[PDB]
Amino acid sequence: TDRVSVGNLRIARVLYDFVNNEALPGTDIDPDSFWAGVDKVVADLTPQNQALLNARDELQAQIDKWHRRRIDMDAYRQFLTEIGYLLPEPDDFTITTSGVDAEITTTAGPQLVVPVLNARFALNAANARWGSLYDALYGTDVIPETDGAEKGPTYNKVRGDKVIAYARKFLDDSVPLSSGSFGDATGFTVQDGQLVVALPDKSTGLANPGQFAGYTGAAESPTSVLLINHGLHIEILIDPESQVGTTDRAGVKDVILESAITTIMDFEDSVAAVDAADKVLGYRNWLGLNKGDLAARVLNRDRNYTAPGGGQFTLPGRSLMFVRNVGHLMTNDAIVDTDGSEVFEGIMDALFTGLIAIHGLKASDLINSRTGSIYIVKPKMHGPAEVAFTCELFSRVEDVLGLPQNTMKIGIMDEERRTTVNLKACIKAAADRVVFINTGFLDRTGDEIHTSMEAGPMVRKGTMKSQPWILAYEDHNVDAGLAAGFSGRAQVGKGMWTMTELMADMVETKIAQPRAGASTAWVPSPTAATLHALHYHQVDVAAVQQGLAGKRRATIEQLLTIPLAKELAWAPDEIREEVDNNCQSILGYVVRWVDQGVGASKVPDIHDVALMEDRATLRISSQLLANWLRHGVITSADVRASLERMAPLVDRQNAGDVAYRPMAPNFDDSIAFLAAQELILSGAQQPNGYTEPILHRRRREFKARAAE
Ligand SMILES: Cc1ccc(F)c(C(=O)CC(=O)C(=O)O)c1Cl
Ligand SMILES: [Mg+2]
Ligand SMILES: [Mg+2]
Ligand SMILES: [Mg+2]
Repeated sequence: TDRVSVGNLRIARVLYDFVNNEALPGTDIDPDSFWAGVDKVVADLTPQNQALLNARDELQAQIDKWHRRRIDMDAYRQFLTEIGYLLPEPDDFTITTSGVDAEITTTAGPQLVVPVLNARFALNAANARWGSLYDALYGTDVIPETDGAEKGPTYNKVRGDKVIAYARKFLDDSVPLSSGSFGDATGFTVQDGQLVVALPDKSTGLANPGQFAGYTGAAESPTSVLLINHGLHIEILIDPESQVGTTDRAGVKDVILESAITTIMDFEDSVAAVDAADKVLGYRNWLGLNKGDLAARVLNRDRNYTAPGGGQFTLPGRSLMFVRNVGHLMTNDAIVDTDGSEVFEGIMDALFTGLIAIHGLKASDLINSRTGSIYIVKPKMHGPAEVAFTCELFSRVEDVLGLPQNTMKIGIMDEERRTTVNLKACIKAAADRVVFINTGFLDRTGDEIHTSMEAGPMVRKGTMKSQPWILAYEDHNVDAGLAAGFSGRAQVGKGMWTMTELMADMVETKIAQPRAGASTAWVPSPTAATLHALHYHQVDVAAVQQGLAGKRRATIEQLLTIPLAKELAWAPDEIREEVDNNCQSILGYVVRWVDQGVGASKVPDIHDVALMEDRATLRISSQLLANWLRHGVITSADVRASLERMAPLVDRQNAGDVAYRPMAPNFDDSIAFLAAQELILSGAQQPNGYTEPILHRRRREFKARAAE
């Protein structure tokens, strides 16, 4: 084999080399010490990791059995308490996490999430700290393409005028003038450290002069004006000779928004990595990001400004980077033990993404965390014992890397039921590591379906978004964060907007999240980060949070309200739509996962809306159908017929891609098609409804076949 023996471990050579040749150089960690550390940490922690998965299994078994005889909430709740699922609430406390950067403790704004395996996308995400508001308005449906204002091959001035007026209005609302409207500005100057805006008849300053943050060029004719509102920067670019500037009353070329404040470079649900070669591609991108030399094009430099009073200063040109490790479940043959057993991938991720993140603590030839923290999102944890395990894992990794204890900070996904109901105790277990909690509502829906699989038929996938359990889950998450002192200390975050082309709807709708006191929320693209930033200028999240302090808005009974469908909820046409819709989203995602190793794709649904799909959306679609099949809402022939009906549609959607292999008409010769079918027909048997076991197995099967 092409493997390296270190103690009880046999490491894939490609990984061994990457680490020694790329990762370690620059850290002052002795490769021998490092690799002995890995060996020791894997040996020491594997048994507990396994004991934690066995616990999940024991609890799920008891819940399945409970439902199988034959809904009284008192009885159910007492049952969960007995089996140790629902634990006592601990006493009130405040988190003590220290050494966290401002982007996290203080600044409320969008949080962008991107697959680390795609270098181009990850570079765009890192650079998304700043984004053009004009581009985001012009290029999306936020400005409707009504008669006259449609996008063409060239610049539509009528449309550009609409974009300009939208932004003027945004300016009036965020940084108001003492008198008049930005809409009437004829120019800008800096006089005695204050911003002066020329109107046709008079001149005026800002209603709040402190919102003036700096400028570029000469004070007497600046090339830009930097402002600030709710801790977020806005930069007005001034160039009267530019395409847009020429048409503007004040020569304004663009409005730039501080957009993606933080970014999550994702190793988990948005990527497909099933072996060492895949993991190294990812690790190598994460490395390039932390050393600042990743190029595919390049990472942006910081931005230079002149303070209003006079001095020179700099603002970060890049988003503060988190890394999302995989969770406690999967193994990966990147490392196997002497018996040939695969090593836990979560343990590996901590060691390797942690090692790599050390580079982001030093200057590149610039520094991710100026305060000396490494920020790791840990997904899919079930309850506070699993949180304590991750804390212990990070502690041992810190020892191996020779980092101070508590350098490795954790972002907690609240996306499993047993975490939701024990949320306070989960935060407590990580009281000195936590830098965010976040409602991963898609995985959480998946877990909701799977946990109560045996209870009865669930409501339709779309209906889930408005069910009592989920509304209480969202409020409870904010309540718990605030009560543990998150305000000024840690992010309270909410979930992803998946409809990538429906920006007008996002701008209208997603404002609900900061209005709920979330200091951040997930977006799938730089464009959507710039647009979601608008919401943070409209809502003073700090003030919302202080207004919510000490409120308890969700009860345990609400949280435990199982989304069962009522008697006779659906007509045959409604059931057919749901099945077609779920099969098409599943097929669309899985075919690119299994055949091309693409972990995140835009897949248009049955209504032709483009959805950004990843494993969590897959978990829902597959679990929901598995539930309907388990309870006789639909037959196995309904499932089959639907898969066979949507497959050619999916083939058509991919008809370009040179690397695409049609699934139709020889379905059963397609490894991707069979993966899709297995996800549904075996869904009920997957641990907590997880999709990884099947995706990994089939993706590996496909690679192996391609090599013959
Ligand atoms: C890029 C992307 C697209 C869709 C998603 F659902 C996600 C999440 O990964 C969601 C999530 O954790 C949760 O809701 O469970 C991503 Cl990143
Ligand atoms: Mg998730
Ligand atoms: Mg305000
Ligand atoms: Mg089971």
